[PDB]
Amino acid sequence: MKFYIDDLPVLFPYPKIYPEQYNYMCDIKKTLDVGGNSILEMPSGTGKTVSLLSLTIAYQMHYPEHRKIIYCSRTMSEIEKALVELENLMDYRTKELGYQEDFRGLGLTSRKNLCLHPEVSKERKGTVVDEKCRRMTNGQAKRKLEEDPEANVELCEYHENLYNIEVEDYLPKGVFSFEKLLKYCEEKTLCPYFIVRRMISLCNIIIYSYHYLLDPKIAERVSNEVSKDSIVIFDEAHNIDNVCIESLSLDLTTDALRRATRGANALDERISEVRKVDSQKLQDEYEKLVQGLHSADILTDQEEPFVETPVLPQDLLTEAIPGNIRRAEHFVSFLKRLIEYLKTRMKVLHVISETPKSFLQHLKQLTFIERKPLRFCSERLSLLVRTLEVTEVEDFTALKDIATFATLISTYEEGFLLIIEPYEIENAAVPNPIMRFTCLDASIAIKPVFERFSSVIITSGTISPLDMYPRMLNFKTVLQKSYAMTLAKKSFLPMIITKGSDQVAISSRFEIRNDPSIVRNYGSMLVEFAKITPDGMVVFFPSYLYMESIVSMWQTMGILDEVWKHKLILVETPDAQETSLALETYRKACSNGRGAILLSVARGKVSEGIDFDHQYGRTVLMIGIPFQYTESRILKARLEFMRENYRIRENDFLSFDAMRHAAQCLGRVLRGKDDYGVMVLADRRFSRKRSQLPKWIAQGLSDADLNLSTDMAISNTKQFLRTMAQPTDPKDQEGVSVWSYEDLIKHQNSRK
Amino acid sequence: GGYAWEDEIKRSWDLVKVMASLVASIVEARKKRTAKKNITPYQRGIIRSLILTLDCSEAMLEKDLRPNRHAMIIQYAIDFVHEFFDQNPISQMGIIIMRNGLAQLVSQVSGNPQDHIDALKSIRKQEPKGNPSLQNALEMARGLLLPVPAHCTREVLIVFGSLSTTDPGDIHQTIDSLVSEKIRVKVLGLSAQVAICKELCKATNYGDESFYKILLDETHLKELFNEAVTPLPVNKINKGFTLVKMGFPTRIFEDTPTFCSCHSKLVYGGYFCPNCHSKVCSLPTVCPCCDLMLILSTHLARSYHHLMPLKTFAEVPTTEKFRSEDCFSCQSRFPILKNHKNGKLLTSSRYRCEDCKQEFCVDCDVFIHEILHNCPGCESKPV
Ligand code: SF4
Ligand SMILES: [Zn+2]
Ligand SMILES: [Zn+2]
Ligand SMILES: [Zn+2]
Ligand SMILES: [Zn+2]
Repeated sequence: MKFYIDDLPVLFPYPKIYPEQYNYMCDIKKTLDVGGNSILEMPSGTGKTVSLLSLTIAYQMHYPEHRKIIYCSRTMSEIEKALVELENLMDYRTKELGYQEDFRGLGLTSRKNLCLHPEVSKERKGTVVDEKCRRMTNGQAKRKLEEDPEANVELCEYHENLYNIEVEDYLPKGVFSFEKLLKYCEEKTLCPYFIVRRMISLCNIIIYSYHYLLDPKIAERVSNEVSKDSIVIFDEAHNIDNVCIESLSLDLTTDALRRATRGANALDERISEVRKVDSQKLQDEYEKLVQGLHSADILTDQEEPFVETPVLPQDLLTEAIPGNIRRAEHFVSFLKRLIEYLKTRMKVLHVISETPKSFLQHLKQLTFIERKPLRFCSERLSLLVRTLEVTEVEDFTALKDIATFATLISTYEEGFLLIIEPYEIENAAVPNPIMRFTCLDASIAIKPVFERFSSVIITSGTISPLDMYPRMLNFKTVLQKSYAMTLAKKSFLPMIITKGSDQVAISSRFEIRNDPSIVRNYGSMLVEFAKITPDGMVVFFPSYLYMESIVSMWQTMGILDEVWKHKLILVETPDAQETSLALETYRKACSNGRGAILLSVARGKVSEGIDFDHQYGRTVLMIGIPFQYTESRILKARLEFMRENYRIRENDFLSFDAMRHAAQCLGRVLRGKDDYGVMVLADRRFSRKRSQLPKWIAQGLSDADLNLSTDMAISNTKQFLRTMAQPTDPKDQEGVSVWSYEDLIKHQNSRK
Repeated sequence: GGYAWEDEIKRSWDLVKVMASLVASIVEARKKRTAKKNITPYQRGIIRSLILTLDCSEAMLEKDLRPNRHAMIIQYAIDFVHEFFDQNPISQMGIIIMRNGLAQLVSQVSGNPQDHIDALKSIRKQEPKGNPSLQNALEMARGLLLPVPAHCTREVLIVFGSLSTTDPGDIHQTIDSLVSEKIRVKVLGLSAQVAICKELCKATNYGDESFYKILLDETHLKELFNEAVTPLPVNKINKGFTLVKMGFPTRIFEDTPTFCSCHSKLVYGGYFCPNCHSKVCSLPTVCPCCDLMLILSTHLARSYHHLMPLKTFAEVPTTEKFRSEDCFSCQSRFPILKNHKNGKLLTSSRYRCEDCKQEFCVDCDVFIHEILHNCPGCESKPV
């Protein structure tokens, strides 16, 4: 409908509206009018994406500032869902206003999801797709073909047609979801990737991952095209701290350094060949480096660095080269002795946990290498690779690795740590030493986002506690509130199972994963659930080796044979193509009434993004708490830094992370208040963690279900599914769970 | 911090914690009749062809319905066939079970209640087993409803107590074929809301989600049957507006037994077909000489009442002056039923009829509205 919040005409694309949705819109408009940070959890079920999209389009069109809108999600599954909801909302707004207004909206992802080249489309890696698409379109190949038309080098017609048509005429006005965008670019023979990369400054909305905002290696080009005074929305912003961690984290193995030695030797051979043939490119590169010209001063806009900048752009050094790495051979020797120093550093029999300052002091006392030449390592290496004009870059990837490590550990000294450990897996017979350069402070990658932008929306369906995140990230909110979603009848039934059918306490600790009693209890409850679940299951466990051991044990003991009678069994696979095939197989088996059970990682690919609405999720079997591996040294480093700086207890953060992964798994089952589904939690340690739960989840959890065994939980589920199968009374839900236009107007008059 | 025994006694005697009792039930009665206050003559499917799909599976061995699911469903299906032939005699009925992964047609489509009851009691003896498949049952129903004429409505009922169906092919193609063949489907599941059955009921019945019903207890199942006997209202876009040629046979009377045209057996009675003078055993049956739907006036008589649904009797306010002390149709004295002297007069048991302004009691209302189908007040009015 079309209603007013203050002076804002809101074109809601549904004939009805939830009350929680409208109070959410009131709070969001208050936040936008005030300006600043805000953390709000909007319960899953109720429409979240379309409501934000409606308020942002109303705010952008109506207000004379016309600030652009930034919408950051976690996966392009959710980005595509948002684009589809935006397509519906723009169709509604065009229908109501009678015209298609001036509006641009696109989603943003990698080349691998946006490559229409028929030859380079079967590659299993995005890196090889990027290196080929650069190789032909760095501009070196085009000018070579201009100079030599008989050259065997090839160009992508999809990119070359983009030069013919004007920038603003790449697409017609409106929204293009990735399916529609790929269909249009297939019809028009265009590259969608370069189109999206060129519409960043022109789109009213651009939707990209947290990687395209937090990780500077790809966000460096993105953030230069967006508006500083733009409204930013963080959707599903509950694992954004994890993304901030991996944005500034790094790992290297001894195979990587062996390939680094091989790449350094190949680079030495290549530079010897260049010095033999033509040293003029080396010469003018040398004088450009003497002049102090940086990489961006010499690299063209249509080409990218060979190794991307791993650090924040505000943390980069604006001064010239120190000159030690200015010559090509000098830089080659410099990087080779980097490789040998780090190789020497791996020969150790215990854990090394030292600060970057301690590492650089050990560096400067073992070799003569300073922080400042390392702070230009990636830039110098990328410039050298560009000026060498090497045809293949397959052998130089470990050079990217070592340049990234050098720049990352040089520029950064606080909030970071280096972990050198001899057994990368403790099950390996032969020692395989590892180094881990980790980012202790998760607030670093989100700090320039808060510095640049003014109005920030942080939102997850299941984020709890609300004040936990202003502690881990140094920012201040203007308001935090959690909504209790109201029901005519209780649509969701959460349980806690603490013991099996024989009242033996069940636990998912990794040391007791092979307990026959606990595994047998788990098999018993899943068999009974598969006997009583109508449509479909998703089942979450803590770890991948946990499914491997436990389904090996039930397949040995014949539980899964009995499961095969009722539902088709689907398991998450590390091959994400096979995992997506299993996912669509599961959805097909849920659609036709075949019945299916999905076994997944609670911290994995299926847990994020993928929603099990309606028949896709009816019972959410939570086997155990998805705790991380505590003995992993990186997690202990997390806990130590949080306790030292932000005064957060180790068990508190451990439990919080485990149950927030549990909660993001639980929130994928409800879409709409007509959707129903239970969230059963099978571990003895969930019983003490109700106070941490999401508030809409917490109000649905009764006192009687805090400690149940299998059988009365099964009876409660049976009664619940008999209850929600009944047709509800519209008079029971006419104005208390959903509002029409008249109910919303009446409540607006009551509030006034 | 002690054991469960060392705390306290249960105090079960103190657990029980302890004229306006009329209103506490009668306001519930108003709330129950609130859903039934809307009534209008819907055009419904009068000539019907029902396919009763029966689950015959290991899920029918479940110990939730007494004594198993199988016996209660088979006896309630016997009851359903009896009452449906008592309310819709001109219809043609086929019975099918779903057993061992194949849809077993246990009786052909027919207008004989007795043969279908015999088929049901024959299936009553056997043990339900196998994994049920919906798609086989819907394909069999599609086959058997193919010779059904355009005027006769194609209808299918399924009692699917299982939760999963294992189909040999795509069931959505079968759903599209049934929608294309204008076959309306109502599904009566026993355990939960199966999504494929929900989609089947929505698509086959023109977007209506109210045709997928799940019981709550023992009595609600019989409620599902006795509102399943009702003719379904047809959609406005359905144009099967035809004339149907049928004749009225006369009961022949003879002391000499003669060969009936249907069975070739000696029957003293019979009904001579007006088109070709052929005798049959039972009515309403088709004439097996000239394919004529031989009937009685009683068979269409049983179906007039759906076309004239009685408007619900509106109970008079207690404040307004009552018309008479006794009821109209049974002249039972209306109970004074005064709660107290301060409790005043509540729940006046007089049910007015809007077309005749005649009051009726509660027993008269609950007799006139389903057993009778006329208002005696509307008939005493000299129009
Ligand atoms: S130019 Fe576009 S279509 Fe061609 S390879 Fe690169 S991303 Fe793919
Ligand atoms: Zn006969
Ligand atoms: Zn005849
Ligand atoms: Zn009476
Ligand atoms: Zn009357």
